[PDB]
Order: sequence, then C-alpha cells, then structure tokens
Amino acid sequence: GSPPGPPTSIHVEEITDTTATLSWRPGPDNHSPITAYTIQARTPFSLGWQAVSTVPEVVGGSHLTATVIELNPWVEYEFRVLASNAVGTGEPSKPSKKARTKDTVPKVTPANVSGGGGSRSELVITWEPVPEELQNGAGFGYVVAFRPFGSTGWMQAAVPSPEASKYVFKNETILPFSPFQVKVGAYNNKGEGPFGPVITIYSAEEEPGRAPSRLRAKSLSASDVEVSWKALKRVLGYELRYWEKNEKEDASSVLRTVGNRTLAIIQGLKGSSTYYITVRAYNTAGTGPPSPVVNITT
Amino acid sequence: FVSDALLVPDKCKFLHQERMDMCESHLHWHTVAKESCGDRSMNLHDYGMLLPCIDRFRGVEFVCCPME
Repeated sequence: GSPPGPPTSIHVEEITDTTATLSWRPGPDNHSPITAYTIQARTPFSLGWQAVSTVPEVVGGSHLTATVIELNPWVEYEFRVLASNAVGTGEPSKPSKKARTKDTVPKVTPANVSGGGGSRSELVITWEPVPEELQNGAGFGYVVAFRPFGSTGWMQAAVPSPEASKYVFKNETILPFSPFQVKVGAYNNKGEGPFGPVITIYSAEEEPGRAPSRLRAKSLSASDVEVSWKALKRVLGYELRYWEKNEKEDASSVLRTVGNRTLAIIQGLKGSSTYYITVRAYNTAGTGPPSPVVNITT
Repeated sequence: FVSDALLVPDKCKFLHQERMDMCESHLHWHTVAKESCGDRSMNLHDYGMLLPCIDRFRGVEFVCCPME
C-alpha cells in the first residue's frame, strides 16, 4: 500500500502555439486506485521541471489523455506525467520527445529603445534585442522608424537580424544635434508585432571647430609633468597627445580629460628627456584641430 | 549590408518580405513589390533589397500608396 508507479509512453497527440494534447499509459497502482494524474514540463527557459495548467483542471485516474494549456509559442518543450492515488503521489514518467510549439506574431516591443551619438551627418538608433523566448517565431527581425521631430511621414527600414541592436542612418540632410522621433518594432515569419512608444533621440553633433590655444607645460618630477592651455559646437573635454623628441606625432600616446578642467598631468615619462605635447578638444563626434606643440624636459 | 530607409507618407504602408531559403534577383523582388501594392489598389513609390545572397537577395522592402 504505497504510491503508484510512473506512467509510460508519453506521446504528443498534437501541439499548437499555446496548447499540447498528450497521452500516456498507466503504471501499477500499488494496490491503491490511481485517483488523478498531474503533468510537468521543461524548457531551456524554465527552472528545471515545472508544473503546468491543464484542461480539464483535474485529470482523473480514468483519464489517459489531457490538454496542456498556456504554453509559450515557438519554444521547445518536453513533458512528463505523474500518477497519484489515495496513498500519495507517484514517480514521474519518462520525458516525452521534444516538441516545439507553433509560432505567432511577436507580442513584445524591443526594450530600452534609445540612441544618439555618431559622426556628423549620422543618426544612431539602438535597442535591446528581444530574447529568444519572446520572439515567437523564425525569421525574427526588426522595423525601425524615424523622422525629424514634427515631420509628417516616417522613414522606415527592415533590419532582418534577430540580434540587431543598432541601426545607423547617414544622409546629407541630417542636421547636427537635431531631434528625431523614433520607434522600433519587431516581426517574424508570421507577421509584425507592435511598435514601442515614440521617443526623441538627437542626431550626431559636430566635432569641435577650433583648437585650444596658449599651450604651456612645466615638469613636476622626473616622470610627471603638468600641462595647461586656454579654452575655445560644444566641448566635453580635451585630448592630450604626446611623444618624445626622437619619435613622431602619429606614433604617440593619448590622454583624455573630461569637462572644462583645462589642466592635466602626464605620468610615466623618462627623466632628463625632451617631449612634445599636443592638446586637442573633443566631443562625441570626434576631435577638433590641434594646438601648436610645446616641448618640455624632465 | 545596410537596408535602405524608405519614405512612408501619410496613409501609405510599409511592407517587407523575406525567406532564408530563397535567393532571387532584383527584378524578381521588384515584381513582388509591384504586385503586392497592386492587389491592395495602391501604387509602388519606393522599394529596396534585403539580405544579399551576384545581384541576388533574400528579401525586399517597399512602400505602397493610394491611387489618384
């Protein structure tokens, strides 16, 4: 008088986008009539085996078939059935053969639609790619829509990669640091999903037009030197570019400051040596023209 | 490869089609667009190719707009 045995020969009669009709063979009841069956399932996205909802809500001991409901479209499933009598629940059956649910249109929008940056004449649109369990079908891609803020129609483009997270539009009509209305949708082989809400992304700005001036330097130690200049499209910081007397400007080291600090310190230099230093403004679009070079010794 | 951005005026529709099994010419993908706008009682105003696979592609994107 103990719990019943495990069912055998789990089979998928049919499967849809959200349902799966199963059948099984009964095991030994262990002298106690099997009163009910219960079903579990497992996907690559579940925490191991998890219980499922069924129709009927209660699968009786006389039921050798049932319909599992509320599944996720385009997801690979496997099922198992457990017998249960008056004494207690029994051992689970062996897993069914793997079966992928049918597909449908995507029901979600790309998360964290945003953008900005790039070189002048560019508009950068980004988004978090949709994870596999929400794509709901093969041929998953994206549709990107954008326009200058306040325009009538839209510019749209199909981005077919399911892992696409960025679309870059470049055109001579793109004005620098100008606002654009942007919305991103999704699609698969069965159709198109919904667009996200309209957000405003700014186009790329222009690199600094002028160079800093009055570049001067003085050593602090055998390896450290203090550099200062004069301030001047916006600027987010300055880029130092330095090399020693026996080198060339192109094969040099770089150092970037943030803000309007106007001063910086260079470490790692050699003592009793002459170096050349260049200061250059920058923003997100790149650098501007450089200042005239200064030479200092350690 | 980067897909062309197509202009979609008001009451126009943006459509697209692709199949990873196919590898068809530009002229084929044009006729796909012209017919799809046609059986919608709309004209073809803008289109471009998707997914290159020599002058052959796996998909197409286009814009249909009402007639007259």
